[PDB]
Amino acid sequence: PLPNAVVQGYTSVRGPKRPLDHFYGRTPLNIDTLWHWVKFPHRYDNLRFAVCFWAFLVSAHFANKKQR
Amino acid sequence: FYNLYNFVRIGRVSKYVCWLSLPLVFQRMWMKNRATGMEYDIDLENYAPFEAKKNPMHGH
Amino acid sequence: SLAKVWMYASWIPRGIPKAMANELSSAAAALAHPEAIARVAQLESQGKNPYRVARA
Amino acid sequence: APLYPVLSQASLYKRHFFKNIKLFHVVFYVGAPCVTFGTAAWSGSNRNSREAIFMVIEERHGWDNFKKLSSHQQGVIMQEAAQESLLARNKGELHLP
Amino acid sequence: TGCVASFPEGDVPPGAVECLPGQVIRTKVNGEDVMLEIDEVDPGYQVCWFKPD
Ligand SMILES: CCCCCCCCCCCCO[C@@H]1O[C@H](CO)[C@@H](O[C@H]2O[C@H](CO)[C@@H](O)[C@H](O)[C@H]2O)[C@H](O)[C@H]1O
Ligand SMILES: COCCOCCOCCOc1ccc(C(C)(C)CC(C)(C)C)cc1
Ligand SMILES: COCCOCCOCCOc1ccc(C(C)(C)CC(C)(C)C)cc1
Ligand SMILES: COCCOCCOCCOc1ccc(C(C)(C)CC(C)(C)C)cc1
Repeated sequence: PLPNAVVQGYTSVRGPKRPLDHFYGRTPLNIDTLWHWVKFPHRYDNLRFAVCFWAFLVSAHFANKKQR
Repeated sequence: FYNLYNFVRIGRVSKYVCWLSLPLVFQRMWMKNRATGMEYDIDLENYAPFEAKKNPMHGH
Repeated sequence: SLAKVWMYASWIPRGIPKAMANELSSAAAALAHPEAIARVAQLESQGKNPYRVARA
Repeated sequence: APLYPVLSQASLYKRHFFKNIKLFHVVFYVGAPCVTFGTAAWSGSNRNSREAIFMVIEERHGWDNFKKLSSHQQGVIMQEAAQESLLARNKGELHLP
Repeated sequence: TGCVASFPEGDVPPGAVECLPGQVIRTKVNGEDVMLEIDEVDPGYQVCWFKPD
């Protein structure tokens, strides 16, 4: 279906690929290495519960007053 | 509250039944807000007002 | 002082859920198995959120 | 004694984040929000149900009168129109030409 | 499992299950299934069940 050149990636000679840099002494920085810096929110979860309650309540209050 | 709920812990039937009347509270909470702004026909409200005074069809 | 003014102004807002909050806390202390409460205290001593742990 | 503007280690560390992308890292990561919130699933469904809704409204009630009504009754009539169109009682319940 | 220990009053170690007066404990003592009811823990002291963890 396809010639061997397309599969192996070269017609005659296999060219050397420059390897990937590492940046010794620190973590890799890639699109997939970002969870090292940004975990899921874990610090303000209970504050999230409180603020969700208060937001619901205040919205309901002002909406009911407006409607009435 | 800890005393009351420590006694609720010791019950057998009420601790699994007396809560089933509580959804009804939220039913009222929701229906009241539905009714606070419900749009209605002026003609039916003027012809058939609910529990309005001086309606001769009621008697007074 | 201004702190007293803020206290007397936020008293009525702050206290609307305190009843239900204390009710839930006390009902948890009463109805929940004490081993679960001890595990919660342990996990909070370990810096973890035991609610997220339980959900997971 | 380099005569060129030598680039710091941290600047290269940051540029590597941008140039070390692979094809799949773009394709799938951008296709998931795209396929979900695109002309297929969400944006398409919304924006194509709106057309039928307002066709039904302007045929049955009128756009000006609809504008005069409340947001609640607006939504009620919009939902009725969406149901009328999804049903497609005249097309034999078939969304084809 | 674990152990029951007496230690001075104050802060409870996190993970220990307090065993206050009135606490009932189903255990096995010398092959005998028993209930232990705590009564009159001494002052300046408290008792807790410490699992191995
Ligand atoms: C089967 C019925 C008849 C139809 C036959 C033809 C079908 C063609 C469709 C399949 C195409 C697959 O296409 C595939 O693309 C990749 C790109 O990642 C090529 O990949 C090639 O190039 C890359 C770089 O670009 C090289 O590093 C790699 O070594 C080499 O394999 C494959 O050689 C080719 O096979
Ligand atoms: C809208 O999205 C914003 C995109 O921009 C992201 C901004 O990123 C800058 C982050 O800045 C730093 C720099 C260093 C760090 C350190 C190295 C201190 C984090 C560490 C110690 C956890 C590794 C954290 C954040
Ligand atoms: C989903 O992710 C969205 C937000 O992600 C932000 C990621 O930010 C990470 C930034 O990476 C760094 C970290 C540290 C650094 C410094 C310069 C602080 C490192 C140093 C001091 C070792 C050179 C630079 C870039
Ligand atoms: C029958 O085949 C079905 C599979 O087809 C899936 C289509 O995927 C779309 C593109 O997917 C990719 C993604 C990355 C790549 C590689 C990893 C080869 C990219 C490269 C060359 C940058 C490393 C190849 C194809």
